Amino acid sequence: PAIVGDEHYRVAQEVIRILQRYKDLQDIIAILGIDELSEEDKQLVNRARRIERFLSQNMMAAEQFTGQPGSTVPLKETIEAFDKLTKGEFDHLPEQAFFLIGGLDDLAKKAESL
Amino acid sequence: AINVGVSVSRVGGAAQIKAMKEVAGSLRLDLSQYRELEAFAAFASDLDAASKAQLDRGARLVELLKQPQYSPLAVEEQVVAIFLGTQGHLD
Amino acid sequence: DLNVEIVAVERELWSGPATFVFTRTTAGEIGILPRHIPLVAQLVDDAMVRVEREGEDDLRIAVDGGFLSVTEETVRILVENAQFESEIDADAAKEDAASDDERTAAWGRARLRALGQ
Amino acid sequence: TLRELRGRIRSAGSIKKITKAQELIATSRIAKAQARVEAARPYAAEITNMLTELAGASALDHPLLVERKQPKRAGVLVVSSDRGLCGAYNANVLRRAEELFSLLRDEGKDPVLYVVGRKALGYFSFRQRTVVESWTGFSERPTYENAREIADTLVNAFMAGLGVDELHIVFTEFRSMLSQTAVARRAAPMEVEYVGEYSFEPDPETLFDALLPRYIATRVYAALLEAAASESASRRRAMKSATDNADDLIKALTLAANRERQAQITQEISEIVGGANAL
Repeated sequence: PAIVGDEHYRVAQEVIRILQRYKDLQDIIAILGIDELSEEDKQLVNRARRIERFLSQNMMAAEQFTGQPGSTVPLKETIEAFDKLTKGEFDHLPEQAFFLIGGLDDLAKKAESL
Repeated sequence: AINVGVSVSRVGGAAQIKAMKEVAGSLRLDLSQYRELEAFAAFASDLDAASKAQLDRGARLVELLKQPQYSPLAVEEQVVAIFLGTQGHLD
Repeated sequence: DLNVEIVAVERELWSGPATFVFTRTTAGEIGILPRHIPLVAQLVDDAMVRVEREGEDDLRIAVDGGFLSVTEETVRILVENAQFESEIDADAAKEDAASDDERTAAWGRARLRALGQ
Repeated sequence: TLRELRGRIRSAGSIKKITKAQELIATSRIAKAQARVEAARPYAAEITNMLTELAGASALDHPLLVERKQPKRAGVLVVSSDRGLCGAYNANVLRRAEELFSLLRDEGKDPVLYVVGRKALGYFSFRQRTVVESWTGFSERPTYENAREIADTLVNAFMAGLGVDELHIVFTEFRSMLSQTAVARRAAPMEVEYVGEYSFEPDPETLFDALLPRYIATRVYAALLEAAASESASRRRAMKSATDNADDLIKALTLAANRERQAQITQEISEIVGGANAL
């Protein structure tokens, strides 16, 4: 929080906490199936799935094959998107809406057209 | 005796015919899932049915990859051998 | 109509609406109708329960060590073990009724009674 | 030695897998045990209701509801595991049993033991107090046919009064997956508890003399079911601990095998360049 902002450092620590919980739960998910988790543990995994997907990006190296342009996401837009996404403000969207997407305005564009 | 899942080829799919890619692409995933699940071989009744069907599949794929010496299979024959496994006809 | 509940020691084994229910008790056989006095009674050792149903065919039960209880709103049968006529086996029940152990001979006769014999 | 350390890493890396497997199996079995507890719960509640109605109508002169004139002996039923690896589960059970024994012998009753589970049967084989009867094969999956026999044997030892003046059960009460304790309950003689505000066939006394042996059986069955849930919950907790300890052992051994690898190579070089410098 000395080099990056306090907001950046908080958001990145929450994203790591969620992905650490999901990495611990993936054993239960594989062995017992999702139904073995509580309502709160499945409420976490529903977010964690969408967070790990939203770390994927349509990038200028993929423009060779998909033909769709590679996206740049500003640092402030990245922080503000993961701050909303970790608080769960996008829990109602399907996981497919978050694959290979170029920031929050583009998330809305994909989700409304899916 | 090939220890798959530490053994690797950096050339990858470019060295396979299309029939071998379509048939065997899932094979590494099924053997990595079986290599996780083998610790539950003692609890096959308690294990969830979705992964019980990965454990018995993995055991039948590991049998499928065994081969006597001086018996090399032509690609036309091992495409069909891997097909028996990954498409579940061995199940 | 009767709210009938057959509750086993380990399971809530069956529940539904009924028009009528018949059971055999240590005070002879007894039928219960949609209005009945509040009752407690122990079933016989070789007991059967027959439940009349409005939506389908009647339901047939074999019961071990059951206790009938009735209140104005519902009938509760509290049971150690129970088996439907659709799940009893005629050879197994016949072999159990031939056994020398009194409880096993009772449970054999009970499953034979649910099978109409 | 690097060969020894590599062997110990291979060992600990198999043990980490085998304890993680059994932590996940215990995480399944606590859900199965809670399902069997909640499936048995409505029967226990309705026998309790029927017993309160019959006792309200009864004269209450039944043997299981009266204190014996001489407190000659007390029966203690101790519920414990057959399988191992459960961690402190059996230690807590047997510590609550030995607290109960210190209390009973302080009142003036010598306890006589009934035991469920092979581990307490081993503990009371080592400590020279006898066990009157035991059962072993079902502590992880208790069926009602087992609790029937246990409660028959306990009640027959009470009514024999060679017999006991009271009897108790010692077991762990599952209250959450994160919280269990060993508890001791007096099963007989039962208290009666008067509280503020039916036809019986053939008679309320005849039913009450038939139903109390069944109530003791359902209260023993509910104790075996909560014991089996808390066994699985302690096996989960203790096998999570054994997995984290096997991972901290793989870490410490991997660090030692690396320090030995680097020392073996450094030493081998030092000997080679020493032999080049000598020539």
